[PDB]
Amino acid sequence: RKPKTGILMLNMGGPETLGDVHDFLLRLFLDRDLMTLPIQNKLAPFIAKRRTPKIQEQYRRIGGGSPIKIWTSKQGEGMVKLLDELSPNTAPHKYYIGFRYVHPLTEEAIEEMERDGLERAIAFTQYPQYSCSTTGSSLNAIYRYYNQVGRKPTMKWSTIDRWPTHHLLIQCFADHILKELDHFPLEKRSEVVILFSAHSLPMSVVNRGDPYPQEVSATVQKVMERLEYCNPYRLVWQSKVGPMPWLGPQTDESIKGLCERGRKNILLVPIAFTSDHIETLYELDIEYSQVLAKECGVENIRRAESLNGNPLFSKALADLVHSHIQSNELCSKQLTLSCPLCVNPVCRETKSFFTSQQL
Amino acid sequence: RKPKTGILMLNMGGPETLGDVHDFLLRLFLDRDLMTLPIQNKLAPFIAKRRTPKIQEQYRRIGGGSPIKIWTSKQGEGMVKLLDELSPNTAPHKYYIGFRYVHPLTEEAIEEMERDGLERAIAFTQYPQYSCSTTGSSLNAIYRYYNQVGRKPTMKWSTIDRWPTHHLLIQCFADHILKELDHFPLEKRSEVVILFSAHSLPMSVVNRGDPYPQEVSATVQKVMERLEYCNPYRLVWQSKVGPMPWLGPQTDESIKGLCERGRKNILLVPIAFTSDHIETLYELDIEYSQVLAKECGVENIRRAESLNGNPLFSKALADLVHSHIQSNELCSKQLTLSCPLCVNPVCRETKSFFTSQQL
Ligand SMILES: C[C@H](CCC(=O)O)[C@H]1CC[C@H]2[C@@H]3[C@H](O)C[C@@H]4C[C@H](O)CC[C@]4(C)[C@H]3C[C@H](O)[C@]12C
Ligand SMILES: C[C@H](CCC(=O)O)[C@H]1CC[C@H]2[C@@H]3[C@H](O)C[C@@H]4C[C@H](O)CC[C@]4(C)[C@H]3C[C@H](O)[C@]12C
Ligand SMILES: C[C@H](CCC(=O)O)[C@H]1CC[C@H]2[C@@H]3[C@H](O)C[C@@H]4C[C@H](O)CC[C@]4(C)[C@H]3C[C@H](O)[C@]12C
Ligand SMILES: C[C@H](CCC(=O)O)[C@H]1CC[C@H]2[C@@H]3[C@H](O)C[C@@H]4C[C@H](O)CC[C@]4(C)[C@H]3C[C@H](O)[C@]12C
Ligand SMILES: C[C@H](CCC(=O)O)[C@H]1CC[C@H]2[C@@H]3[C@H](O)C[C@@H]4C[C@H](O)CC[C@]4(C)[C@H]3C[C@H](O)[C@]12C
Ligand SMILES: C[C@H](CCC(=O)O)[C@H]1CC[C@H]2[C@@H]3[C@H](O)C[C@@H]4C[C@H](O)CC[C@]4(C)[C@H]3C[C@H](O)[C@]12C
Ligand code: FES
Ligand code: FES
Ligand SMILES: [Cl-]
Ligand SMILES: [Cl-]
Ligand SMILES: [Cl-]
Ligand SMILES: [Cl-]
Ligand SMILES: [Cl-]
Ligand SMILES: [Cl-]
Repeated sequence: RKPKTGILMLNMGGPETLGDVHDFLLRLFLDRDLMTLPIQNKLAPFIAKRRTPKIQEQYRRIGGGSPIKIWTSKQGEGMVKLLDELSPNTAPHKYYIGFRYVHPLTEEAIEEMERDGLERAIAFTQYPQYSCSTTGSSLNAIYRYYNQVGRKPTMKWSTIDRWPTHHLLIQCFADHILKELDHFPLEKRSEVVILFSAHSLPMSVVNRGDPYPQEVSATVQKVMERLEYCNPYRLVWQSKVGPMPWLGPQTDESIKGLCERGRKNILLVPIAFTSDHIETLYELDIEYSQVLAKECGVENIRRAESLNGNPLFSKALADLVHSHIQSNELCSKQLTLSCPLCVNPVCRETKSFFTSQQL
Repeated sequence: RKPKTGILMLNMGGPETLGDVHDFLLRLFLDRDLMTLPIQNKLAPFIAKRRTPKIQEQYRRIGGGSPIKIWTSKQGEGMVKLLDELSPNTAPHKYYIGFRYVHPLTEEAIEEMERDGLERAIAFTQYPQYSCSTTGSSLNAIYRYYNQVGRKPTMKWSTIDRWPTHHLLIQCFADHILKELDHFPLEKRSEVVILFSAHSLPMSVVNRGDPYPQEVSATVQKVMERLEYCNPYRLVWQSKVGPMPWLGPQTDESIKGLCERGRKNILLVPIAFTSDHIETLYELDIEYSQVLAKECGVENIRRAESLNGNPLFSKALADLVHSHIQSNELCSKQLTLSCPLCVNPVCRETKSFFTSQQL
């Protein structure tokens, strides 16, 4: 029987193969929400072309592409199986992938969900911690889709816009941290320093009121409480690019700083994403752990395994959707408050799109 | 009978009268753990002399001085009464006030504690969230004291260096927030926006690895969870001074930003301090709530009552000391990890001072 409930899994996405790099960058540079560039329609295609080689090279170093779709698909399948058993009344559940900058695009997904004639659609962001640059961007895409297509939705919409402290998400993180701690030499386990690492944000974004830093911090505290503060930690930020100021400490400088100060046993913990991608396989594993860590003289540096295919994570996803359905919530209370210094007109339209949904 | 256990309540402190402002500023501009200035011993006296008038005016605007000692004293008395009944084994308990920049100074308190022949001394920071600029500075002063007095402690030392999520602290904040929400016109209660406000930190400090932001963020989440996300919120930062970059968003700009965007019912919540002081009585209440507020036409802006004399907060203090004593902890696990980019030699000696304590 036809699907009744569609769960739209939102993520930025990553190029699956080296050939997809260029268009990935192009869609990025054309996103007005994310960037404001002079003669953007001409620069974007250009900057995309110029940066493609370097980014293709990064992906080549990790196998030739991003595994995000594979992991998202696996998580989505496991989620659905559980949902059908957890919430029979919401008939067959079907997951859809809505990537922001690669296929399948958010728009392509919405089109399919509508074609499937679903009764309800749930915008389920895959970023546990809300950032206007990530989840916000994905939600704006949904609102903009219908606004641009000049048609109203044929399905009842709602969103799970954030879930920084979901108990099962926390357990997965804690479990992966513990098993990785077991991989360190036993004589240095207690000496191990935990560096939670999350993608950074330009200070200009943080200073406008972005909810991200605070939520990421919340996730870290929850994980450490569950670990009973077994090891000391610090929350640091990676992926900064450009000359502008970003939220620090930077993960690379922190790794180097710690080593130079005698803390040569480090456990990196990606805390703001649920699957492997360029951030973990290239930035953390290659440039920081193999090169930087090497030249600084670390003794042991490891990275907790990304959630990926952990069955407990699929359970978390299903639990979130199930609880969302039972509560009848259209969105979090947090989504009803835009950044104090928000200057993007769509943000308010997007929140209204969700808070105003029928039912 | 003579005191057996001494609880040193550490806080920066504030001038009790307008006449105390100058020496307050002088001691502050001379603190290395707080700042590094050229010919500091020469600049400090001068800068203090310069800023005194303006700072005296601020205190005059709130009644003529800081109420920190009054509240600290009251909380300390309540704490002791409870401790004598909670931990009979640790005989009579006595609290001592160790202000960093005003009398009684941390050094004077240590002198009196030694003098009283205590068997045990507990460095109890009154800042729930650890910053090397607050609690760290206070702990360094304890280490420096003995190192400068050329004598080893005659009593056992240990520290409660942080307590950002203590359940009773969280309950106090939630309680004060709820009762303040009751003071808003009923028709606007659910429209109320909560702005948690904490003293900011220069980005140079945040970027070195300061634990503060993440911990304050943890306090915010716990409070909101206890409030069941009844209202939307944002964590913002106040008290920025100077031309350098500080962690934002700024509380003042956020209040103004919210008002300009139609959110004219705001509840300010000081989340990083436990009693009234210049930050609440002057900054938030006068310049932000009285001036700025009407500048943009707010409908209702209120500030949750500081914890001050709340009996439940006294219980929180007592339970923290009780748990600390029973656990036999010398310090948090977190204190065993200095900032990844720490460049202050004393930090490590201070932590060792505590981790190496006999018992
Ligand atoms: C001025 C603008 C910054 C606007 C902002 O604060 O967002 C910046 C952002 C992207 C920049 C462009 C991109 O870095 C791509 C090009 C890089 C070349 O080295 C100079 C021209 C070049 C075409 C840049 C011109 C200018 O510095 C841009 C357009
Ligand atoms: C800074 C911004 C997040 C905050 C915001 O919205 O301004 C983030 C979101 C997507 C990021 C981009 C994407 O991850 C794609 C590229 C990845 C490369 O490793 C760096 C450049 C690269 C082009 C990134 C620049 C910057 O880190 C971006 C643009
Ligand atoms: C890394 C990439 C290309 C630089 C190059 O090779 O010339 C540049 C081009 C556009 C830049 C972005 C835009 O200037 C918009 C943002 C400006 C903010 O000050 C920093 C983040 C910000 C989101 C920039 C991140 C990064 O510097 C980008 C994404
Ligand atoms: C910036 C610093 C905290 C981080 C750091 O250690 O560098 C904080 C801690 C104590 C603060 C100072 C004290 O609160 C005393 C003064 C209070 C006045 O309202 C502003 C200047 C004033 C002189 C403050 C300047 C600055 O905000 C200080 C110096
Ligand atoms: C150069 C030094 C910055 C130290 C550093 O963080 O690297 C800064 C910090 C304190 C500054 C001083 C203080 O702000 C006090 C004075 C303020 C006057 O407006 C200029 C001279 C003045 C005497 C300043 C000179 C210089 O800008 C100082 C000395
Ligand atoms: C606001 C005050 C100026 C006093 C005056 O001359 O009027 C200045 C003088 C010394 C300054 C401090 C010192 O330069 C030391 C720190 C330098 C960091 O980059 C910012 C915080 C930092 C802690 C500064 C805060 C603020 O800019 C201070 C406290
Ligand atoms: S930029 Fe955050 S709500 Fe608009
Ligand atoms: S400045 Fe943080 S431990 Fe030294
Ligand atoms: Cl990727
Ligand atoms: Cl919420
Ligand atoms: Cl809003
Ligand atoms: Cl004060
Ligand atoms: Cl700890
Ligand atoms: Cl250390």
